[PDB]
Amino acid sequence: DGLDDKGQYQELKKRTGMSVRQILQLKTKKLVHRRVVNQTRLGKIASDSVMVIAGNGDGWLGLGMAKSVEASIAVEKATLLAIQNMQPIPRYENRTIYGEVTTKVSGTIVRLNSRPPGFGLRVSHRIFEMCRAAGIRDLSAKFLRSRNPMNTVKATYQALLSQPNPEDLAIGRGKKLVDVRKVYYGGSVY
Amino acid sequence: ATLNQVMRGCRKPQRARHAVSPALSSIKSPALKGVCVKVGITRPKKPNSGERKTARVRLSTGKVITAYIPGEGHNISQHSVVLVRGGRAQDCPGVRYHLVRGALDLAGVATRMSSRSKYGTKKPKKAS
Amino acid sequence: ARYLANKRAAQAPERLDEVFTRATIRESTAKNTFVPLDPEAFVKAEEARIKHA
Amino acid sequence: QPVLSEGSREIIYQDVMEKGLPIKAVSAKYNVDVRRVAAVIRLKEIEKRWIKEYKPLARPYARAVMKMLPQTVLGGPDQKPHESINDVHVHSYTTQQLFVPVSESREFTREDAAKAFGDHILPVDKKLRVPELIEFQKDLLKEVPLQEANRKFLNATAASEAKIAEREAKRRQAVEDAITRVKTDRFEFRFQEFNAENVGHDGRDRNAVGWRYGVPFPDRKRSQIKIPTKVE
Amino acid sequence: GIQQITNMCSHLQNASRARLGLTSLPNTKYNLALALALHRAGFISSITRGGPHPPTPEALMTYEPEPVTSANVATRRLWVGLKYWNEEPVLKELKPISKPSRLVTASLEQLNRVARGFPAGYMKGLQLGECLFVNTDRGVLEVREAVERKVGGLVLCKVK
Amino acid sequence: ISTQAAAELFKPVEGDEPEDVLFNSLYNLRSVELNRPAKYNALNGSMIRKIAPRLLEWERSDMANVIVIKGSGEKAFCAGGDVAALAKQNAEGPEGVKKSVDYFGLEYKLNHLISTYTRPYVAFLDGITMGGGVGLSIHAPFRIATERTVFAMPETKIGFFPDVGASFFLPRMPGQVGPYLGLTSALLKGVQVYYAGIATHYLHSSSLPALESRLAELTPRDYWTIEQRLSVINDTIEEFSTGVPYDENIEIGGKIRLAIDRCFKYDKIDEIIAALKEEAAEGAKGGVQSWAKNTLEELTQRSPTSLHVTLRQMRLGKSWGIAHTFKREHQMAAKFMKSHDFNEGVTALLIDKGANGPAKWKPASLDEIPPGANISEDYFRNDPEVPVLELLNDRSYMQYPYNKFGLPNDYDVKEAIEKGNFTREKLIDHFVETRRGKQGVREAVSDVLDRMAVRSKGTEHVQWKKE
Amino acid sequence: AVVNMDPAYMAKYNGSEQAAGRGSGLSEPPAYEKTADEKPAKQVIANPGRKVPTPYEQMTFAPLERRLDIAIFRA
Amino acid sequence: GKGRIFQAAKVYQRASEAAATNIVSGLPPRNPPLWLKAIESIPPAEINTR
RNA sequence: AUAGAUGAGUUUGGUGAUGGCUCUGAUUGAACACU
RNA sequence: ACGUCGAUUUAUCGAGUAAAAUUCUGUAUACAUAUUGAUAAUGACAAUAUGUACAUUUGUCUUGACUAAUUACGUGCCAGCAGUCGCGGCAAUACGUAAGAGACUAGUGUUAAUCAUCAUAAAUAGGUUUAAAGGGUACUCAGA
Ligand SMILES: [K+]
Ligand SMILES: [K+]
Ligand SMILES: [K+]
Ligand SMILES: [K+]
Ligand SMILES: [Mg+2]
Ligand SMILES: [Mg+2]
Ligand SMILES: [Mg+2]
Ligand SMILES: [Mg+2]
Ligand SMILES: [Mg+2]
Ligand SMILES: [Mg+2]
Ligand SMILES: [Mg+2]
Ligand SMILES: [Mg+2]
Ligand SMILES: [Mg+2]
Ligand SMILES: [Mg+2]
Repeated sequence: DGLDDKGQYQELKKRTGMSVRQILQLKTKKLVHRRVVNQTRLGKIASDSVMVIAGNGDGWLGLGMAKSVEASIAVEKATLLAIQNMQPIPRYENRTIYGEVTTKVSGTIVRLNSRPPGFGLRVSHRIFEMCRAAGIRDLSAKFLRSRNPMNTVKATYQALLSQPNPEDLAIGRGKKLVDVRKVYYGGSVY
Repeated sequence: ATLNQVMRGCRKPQRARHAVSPALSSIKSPALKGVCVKVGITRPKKPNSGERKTARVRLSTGKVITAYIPGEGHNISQHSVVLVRGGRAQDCPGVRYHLVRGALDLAGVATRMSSRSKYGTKKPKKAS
Repeated sequence: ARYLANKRAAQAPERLDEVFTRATIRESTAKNTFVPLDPEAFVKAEEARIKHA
Repeated sequence: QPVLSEGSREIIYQDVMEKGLPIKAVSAKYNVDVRRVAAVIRLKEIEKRWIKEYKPLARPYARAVMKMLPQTVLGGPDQKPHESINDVHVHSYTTQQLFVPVSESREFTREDAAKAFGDHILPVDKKLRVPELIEFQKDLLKEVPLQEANRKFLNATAASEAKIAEREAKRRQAVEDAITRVKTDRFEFRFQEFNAENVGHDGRDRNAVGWRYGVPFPDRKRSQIKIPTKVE
Repeated sequence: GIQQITNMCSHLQNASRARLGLTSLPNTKYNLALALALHRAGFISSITRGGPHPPTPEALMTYEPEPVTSANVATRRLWVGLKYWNEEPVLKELKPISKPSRLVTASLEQLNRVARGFPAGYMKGLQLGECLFVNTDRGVLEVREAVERKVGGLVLCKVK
Repeated sequence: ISTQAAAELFKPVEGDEPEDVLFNSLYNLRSVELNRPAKYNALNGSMIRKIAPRLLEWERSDMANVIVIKGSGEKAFCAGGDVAALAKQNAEGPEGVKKSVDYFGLEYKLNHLISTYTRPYVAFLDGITMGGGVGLSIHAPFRIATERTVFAMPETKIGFFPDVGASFFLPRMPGQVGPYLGLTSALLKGVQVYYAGIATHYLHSSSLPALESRLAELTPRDYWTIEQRLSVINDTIEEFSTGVPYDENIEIGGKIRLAIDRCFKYDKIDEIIAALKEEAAEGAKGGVQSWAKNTLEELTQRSPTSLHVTLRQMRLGKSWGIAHTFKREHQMAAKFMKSHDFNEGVTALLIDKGANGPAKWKPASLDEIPPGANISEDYFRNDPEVPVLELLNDRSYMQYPYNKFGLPNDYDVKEAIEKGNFTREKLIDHFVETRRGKQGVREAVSDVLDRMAVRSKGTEHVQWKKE
Repeated sequence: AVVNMDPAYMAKYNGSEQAAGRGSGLSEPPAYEKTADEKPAKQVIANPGRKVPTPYEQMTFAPLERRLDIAIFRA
Repeated sequence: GKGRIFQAAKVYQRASEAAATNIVSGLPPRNPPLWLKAIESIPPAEINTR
């Protein structure tokens, strides 16, 4: 429908297998933007390294990283590279993560906590974009050791994929893991 | 440090950080009055260039410090009672104080229209 | 009242559903903590004396 | 949301006052919150006063505004319920994410969930404003005749209002027993009695009577409310 | 003493980190009480005291150990069967709280708060999957088993 | 029955050892190990009161997906109940007789629960399995035999009868093998239990620990039907099969199998023995003179009352339901405690273990019983003083719901020939590929055709013999 | 915030079915399998309308609704 | 820690979760890979356990 | 009292760390300047 | 007021519902009356209630990034700005004017100080191979 005449989403249209009008309905955001430099025999070569998160808003999130000499070509690479790396992120009652998670990425330790409903997204700016794009509504996060713009995103995205699965923990111990909130109200209250 | 090492008092206070305006930070004062001892010019540091109007002031406490004269043009000279406030000229070493322009003897910029409160200038009083 | 209630809970029977769904631990391992003196200690000391000699 | 019709307000008033039915039964009958049924009666009582005192009602403003809002006429034409009469408050203790490990074959009931959140918490079966509906539904599961279950509901609710009215009666009667009204030439002095020893274990107690000695004036503090907090 | 519980906590971590099917522990009353508690929670598979060599795997629980007298007490050893599910150990972390340098004790008012994800004292709230073990007058119980019995006591370790 | 109703129903009585049974719970597995090797894991009241609550409890959980029952020692799995103790109680007045009657209540109550269990139930027959041990196995959909397995029901030798579920499992068995195993009290060892049909699979004794570790991994979905769950386990049990022996041949097959169908088809013991005498007599076309003569010696050394009574329930057992079977067996076994044969046989062959001579049955021989006499009638008349057994549930069925995981028997080969036109060798391959290569299908199917099939239209068609 | 609970569910069930399975509840097949069979699965036991998100974000300015000057404008 | 992380023993778990929901909310999930139902009831065996 | 735990700018050709400084929040028995 | 002003593409975009104007209210407050602080009696001074009446100012900081908000002109490493990084060397969104915009408001900024930021003296709760930091050694009293 004349939306994508640049040919950028064509290849992505095959991998993901969905209309171009749907690719534009995703929540994309450029979190990090570094200005790296490489010394060569012909002088410095300065590149832009950009990380972009793509999220559906209801439990899907993807992280993409790319770089180029032009800041515009780098954002398009990560955008397409982030929409094809989307993964289903489990979330308790479609509003928060399961329990607490702690991930370390080369000196950057991130700690995510699940909070009750109505708590809100009392997190940093980079964690706010990811949670807001994945569908998370109540969470608390703290950076313990370092606050690298890049490793903080890699750790956060890695923590959402390392949530403790309550059903696997149950079969491992041979005991139920009854969620009290679901029995109290006779059903999940999203 | 083990628990026994903390009983004997191993957690001592961190070393103090020098204040921006020691003459004021010491006695918990927001400002101090002083008599100018010399009104000259200071040269900025490596990157900057120009001439900063500075005044060697002797505070009421007794210490002699180097204040900065903000604004364009001043009317203070030897033996002038001026008020001193905290601050610093980032490109001038030793200049760690400022002078209020609406002070006792120092007069505010007369042709100032922007941020008059910072330079002690009354309203032009045109339509008044 | 607060005392009897607390003392009653600290000496209450285990839940039935938790007694029928727990693997068996042999009593020879979970209750035989006492270590009595070797009944054959005297006979062994006499036999060890001959071997050492 | 819809608003009770001008006539519907009369149906509720004529039911609680004339027929003397309990507010709980009227609430469950028309699916109107007990707090709204009590407010409609208060507002209607004021109308009777105005009409009794020959005061001009704002009929032109009432008719014109009622045509801009959706309405729900009660009685015969009951297309939908007015609102939800079984709304329970989300207690902060019950908002926590708890996965309690229990045996594989346990019958975890709402009672067990309340104790997991806290030892003093009650299940949702006791936080309802009309807890008689549960008992009414338990009779239908046994296939008890319908109108017979309605009879028990009325007696249950009607009996519950008596207990409430009896409690507040003894309370108000005990509050006036502590007041000694001594009439004088000008005023009537009201001497209230109280146990002066109920000042906690260290003198600090919220319900203590007196002006606390060791406090300065907070009038210079930010956000110091100086407005009447309660118009009683 | 409590030093045995710390050595036991770290050993079970190293054993699960190495993906070992069996593991040995010094035979002591203190160690056995914590082992039984872990078993009652489903974290380990078996408990059996034997010699320096593990019993037959096929008949582990059927293995009838010999009486523990003073002639072989020095060689006895507790053998616990570790548990692994879904490419992950069931006993990943066994962070201790009470160390020889300080024995941390908790009250019933604090255990009630910690059992619902809220810090109290020198402890931190429990999250999904985490488990806390307290040594009380009624044996080494779980923090939630000690809340129903209305008792507090020494905090031993925290299992994730 | 709820948890409390079960806890107060199976309360430990005095004399109950605490570690009679050893229960274990793995990821998806729940095991039940009979820990009494000193007595060959002989079932008793103390051991039954511990299994019933667990089974009822595991039935309420969606976590337990595979139940396993096994023995402790390396020799026996469950070597019959404690019938010796019942003999003493029977000689302590009427009240002392009702103690044994209540024991059979616990046993039948448990064996009925196993038969109508709503979860996959496996049984490792790694060792001798007799009496009570047969009640925990035959009703399961999976019965694994091994090199050490030894199946037999030596209850007609003690004056008793096939106790539990044998009146439901043996009658609806291919051919007259049921009545043979019951009356004669034959002894099947090893793979012979797998060929006869008692066992469903056949593994080695050493590959059982590896099978359990695998069964614990299987995690079925909550929406899978009971059929799928059994299919997943069946395929897993067949992965550990190391192959049946190469030289061991089908014991009850060919001539012997045919002879059983020609001498155990009547409803009277007199006719049965009469037929065997013909086979025993040299010159008979059967060619089983050795087996026939040996069988007669075994039939003339058992209580004649049990024979008449046993054979009576084999013909009626084919018309009862599994639930109605246990109830009748309760009243049936209750009248045996009062009889003289049981009290005599048990005291003579178990308590005295061969001392004082052989058991003296009240009727010395079958010929003594005149033809017109019917001693099998009294044992099938429920009396009022014995309340009817109250089973733990209300489930029942006339035919086994899932009993097709064993080798294909005559019933499977027959229908397969009517729905199609398979040939001699083409029909064998049909079962092999349909069975996914189960060990022993080629030999079992071939045996069935050799007995109950002919060369109707030359090589292409194959039809049955009985027209 | 509040939660609506019908007395019909309270009378029949006591909340045990919500813990069946492994604690979270009895799992159901995926969406790409249900309609594949012409027959739908049995209804899940729960209160009516018990999976709708609650809009806590819109209550940011709720305290202002309590003032006397705002309440007059909202009436 | 030089070696790469092999998640081959979880392909079914990972692949099944990716097919439970569709990226485009409000639509039914597309058909899963043809192997998802083939190994549905054949989980891997426990490895790396001495 | 069960909602209460948050970051940002700045060292390098560049990356990742270590580590200070400053900013963002609240406040004063305050002072000064413009009002 | 089918007027005025500001820009500028000379016809577009704003000032602008803003103003004027019209219709109402009577808030602080003023005045008046009554009650009240107190009763045996004593009121220095004021509060409260009711009635009538009145529509009265803007100011300040910011505008390169941190940090919400723009152009034009002048100056030309000069004059000056600056909490941190920094800006100014003849076509400066950073200095000085003008206008616009962002924001607080009878207050607004600045200076000084305290808490938090800072797990930045870490009891809860740190660290010491190569980055601040393992004592030259281990026998050993006290002490853990
Ligand atoms: K740092
Ligand atoms: K500098
Ligand atoms: K065995
Ligand atoms: K050294
Ligand atoms: Mg301006
Ligand atoms: Mg370098
Ligand atoms: Mg007034
Ligand atoms: Mg900006
Ligand atoms: Mg300025
Ligand atoms: Mg720099
Ligand atoms: Mg400027
Ligand atoms: Mg004010
Ligand atoms: Mg030295
Ligand atoms: Mg040195």
